[PDB]
Amino acid sequence: ATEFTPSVYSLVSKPLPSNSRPSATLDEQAETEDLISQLFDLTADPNALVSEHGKRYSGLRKQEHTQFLASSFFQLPGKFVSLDASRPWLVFWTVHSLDLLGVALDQGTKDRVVSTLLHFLSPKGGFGGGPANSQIPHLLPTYASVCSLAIAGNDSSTGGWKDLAAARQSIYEFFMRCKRPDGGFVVCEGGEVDVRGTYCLLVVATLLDIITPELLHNVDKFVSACQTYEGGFACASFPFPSEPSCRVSMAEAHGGYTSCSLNSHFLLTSVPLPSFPLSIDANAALRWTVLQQGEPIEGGGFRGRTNKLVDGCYSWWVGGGAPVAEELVRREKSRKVIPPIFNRVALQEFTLVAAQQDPGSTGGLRDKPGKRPDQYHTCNNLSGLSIAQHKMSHSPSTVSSNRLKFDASKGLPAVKPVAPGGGWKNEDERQNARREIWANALGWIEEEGGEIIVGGKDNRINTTTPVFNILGLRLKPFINYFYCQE
Amino acid sequence: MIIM
Amino acid sequence: TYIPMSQRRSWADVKPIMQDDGPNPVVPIMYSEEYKDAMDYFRAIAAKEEKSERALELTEIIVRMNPAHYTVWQYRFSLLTSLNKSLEDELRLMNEFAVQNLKSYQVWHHRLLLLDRISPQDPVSEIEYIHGSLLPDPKNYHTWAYLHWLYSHFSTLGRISEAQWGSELDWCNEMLRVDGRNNSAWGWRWYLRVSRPGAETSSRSLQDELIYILKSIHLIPHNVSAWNYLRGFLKHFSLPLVPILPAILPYTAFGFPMPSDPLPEDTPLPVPLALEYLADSFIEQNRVDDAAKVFEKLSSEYDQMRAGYWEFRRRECA
Ligand SMILES: CC(C)=CCC/C(C)=C/CC/C(C)=C/CONC(=O)CP(=O)(O)O
Ligand SMILES: O=S(=O)(O)C[C@H](O)CNC1CCCCC1
Ligand SMILES: O=S(=O)(O)C[C@H](O)CNC1CCCCC1
Ligand SMILES: O=S(=O)(O)C[C@H](O)CNC1CCCCC1
Ligand SMILES: [Zn+2]
Repeated sequence: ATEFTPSVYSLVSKPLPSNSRPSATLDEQAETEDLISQLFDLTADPNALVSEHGKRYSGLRKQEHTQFLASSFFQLPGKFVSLDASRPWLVFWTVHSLDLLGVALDQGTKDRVVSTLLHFLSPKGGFGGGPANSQIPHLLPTYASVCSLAIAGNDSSTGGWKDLAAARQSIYEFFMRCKRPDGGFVVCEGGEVDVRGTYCLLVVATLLDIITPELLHNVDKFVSACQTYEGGFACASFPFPSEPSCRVSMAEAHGGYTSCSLNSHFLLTSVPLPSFPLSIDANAALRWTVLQQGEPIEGGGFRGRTNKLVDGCYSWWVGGGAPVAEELVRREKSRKVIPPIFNRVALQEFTLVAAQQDPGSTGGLRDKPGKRPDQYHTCNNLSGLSIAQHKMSHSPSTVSSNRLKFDASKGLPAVKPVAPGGGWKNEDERQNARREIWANALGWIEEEGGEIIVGGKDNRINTTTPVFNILGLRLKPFINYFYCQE
Repeated sequence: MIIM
Repeated sequence: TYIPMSQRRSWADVKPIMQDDGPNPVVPIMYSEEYKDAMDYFRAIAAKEEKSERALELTEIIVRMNPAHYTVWQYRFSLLTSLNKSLEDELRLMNEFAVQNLKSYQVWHHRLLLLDRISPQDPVSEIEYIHGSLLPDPKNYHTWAYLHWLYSHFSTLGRISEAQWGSELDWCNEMLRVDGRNNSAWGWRWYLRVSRPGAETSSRSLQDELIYILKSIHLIPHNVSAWNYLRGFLKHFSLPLVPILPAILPYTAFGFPMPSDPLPEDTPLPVPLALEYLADSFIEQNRVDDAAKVFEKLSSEYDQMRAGYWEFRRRECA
């Protein structure tokens, strides 16, 4: 399984060559190479059969990371004010990380999570970054809140899911208020337009069965035009008027926006609209993705854009986009008519050796050595570690089996579109859409025999789902609840 | 942790 | 010491509203007295939808303590427009925010909304401000995105002159001279030269661009930014790879720039993306086995971090 995933310790580490042309980029790169390679030098090779003497042991310090997340989970110092508008993310980073680490919350604590998040829900639609009496709704807290309710909630009267179901029409109306004619969404009233909002909106709309044609119009075109000449995706595309005569990407290909763009596009491929979604260049996206994996001297972590530094959070943003790009490339190959596509071993080595907090301290995972761990990097390092450990693919036979078991006669009330002709043409078309969207959302599998657990089985974490980034054992009962499947 |  | 707002004469008529967290919230933040007080009164201000100078002052107080507070920024902009405040004065305040370290998706979007609403007939002074702001961090993503938006928005209004575009390319060229590894400035060059609707596409311009790209590769042969730009350039304009191969082959060991006869020092060969170029040029010539051979060498020897990807490209050749 490792013929094409060489360990970082098995390869010659060498600096990025200067070509005798110094620059500020190269000064930072070289300094970062020194930092990471020195930590690898102090650390026993995780693949070694007996851990070496004097060296640091790289085993995943799951209990330290649990304690890191617990201490910040029930009280945060005053400095976290800068994240006061991000508290649903603090919830999500915590409870998804605990899911990945295999640590259960008790029911009382889960109930506190649900109650906290429901106080962020506005009756007019959507979650904000804080209580509804203090913050307006925002697409990004709405994703983080919905996913956190998938992780911590349940179908009972105190489980939060019932409240989400009752909120479907208002959430939909919030989404439609966010919609721009060119296919972008503002993240909130008066807010910025980029693929983060598209991603967060499409995930929530998929999970809650509130997708309509009017919601999706031009959304595919906005995302497709975000792809740059490098093959990744920028934050947004600009529509030049003549509807628009052309669309132009507005910045660099970036791992964060490439994740959101690939995931958004992938979610759109489930939607049965004519000539929809507008295609992307999947091969160029796959090429960009694999090119962002760092060299052995930088630990095999991912960078977020060309000529910048590796960072553990891109294990999720870039690494977690790889199965999506791979599947889109597979689909185009099949339309014209298996070795791992990135170094799954090296990414785990980066996570274990470089991205963990030094042992016996606060715990947590981090951007890189020399950076303080935080909830965000803890969640995204572990999410990317999961993608590296477990070979995830989107299985057509699984989707086909899902189609066979779908019950189109069960479901929540159809959303009422804002425009008279903005819904599905008829129940045949709406039910076919519900079936395709639900069946593909549940199409990701872990490939049997594809597991690679660097450092031994005690390093294994649970399997996250590409596109959604929650465990499948959370995704399945959650989306089944809102589509009334069982 | 600035993603929004 | 701090004076509570319940003790302020200007605020004596306002009953603050407490944060509605519910009984025992998770991830609670231990807010400073100043921040809690300001938010208690903002909740009251926002609930009654008061548009006033004191509400404006309160929003500034809050976004200084938390520049990421998108709700308060939204309220602040609605105050500016409701009160017909000087948006030029607000821009001057936003210059200081980024100066006093206060930055965010919200500060940058606020600046964009200001520029959109002012709608200057000539945005040159904002262009120059943005150029200056890139000195501390020349790769600041929001800033590069904002610069793209500024040129795109005001060019749709017909307000970017040919002189302005030309000075912008001059500025971009200087950025890449100071750091040819600045991928953000490479992306900007692509906008200026290729993607923007007003870009010239002629035989001259394609020749000039290819000269600039090749010169850049020969200056820094291992610069991924220059290689990706070359590959995007050729792909975008449907240009064959083979005619340029003479300038690339020395890195895989006429009339366009060639490598320096003694290659610069610290240039270990082969350059993997040069091999990628060679392999794709073999595919262009339908020499699929010669391409597979280069992919195999990238996989097994010259770019082993991507051993699996390069093996995938090798298998595709069959
Ligand atoms: C679902 C969401 C909220 C996805 C957001 C994912 C990310 C990480 C988007 C990136 C945001 C961004 C470009 C911030 C700019 O500042 N960050 C950096 O400069 C880090 P680097 O040097 O690695 O590019
Ligand atoms: O690194 S982790 O696995 O997350 C947690 C630490 O190892 C705990 N170390 C204890 C030391 C004393 C004996 C019992 C274990
Ligand atoms: O009934 S709804 O509109 O869904 C929810 C209420 O309006 C809450 N509005 C808040 C007031 C204080 C500032 C943040 C918003
Ligand atoms: O299941 S196996 O992969 O063969 C081997 C185990 O997981 C090894 N885990 C270590 C055991 C001793 C304490 C530190 C971790
Ligand atoms: Zn990071």
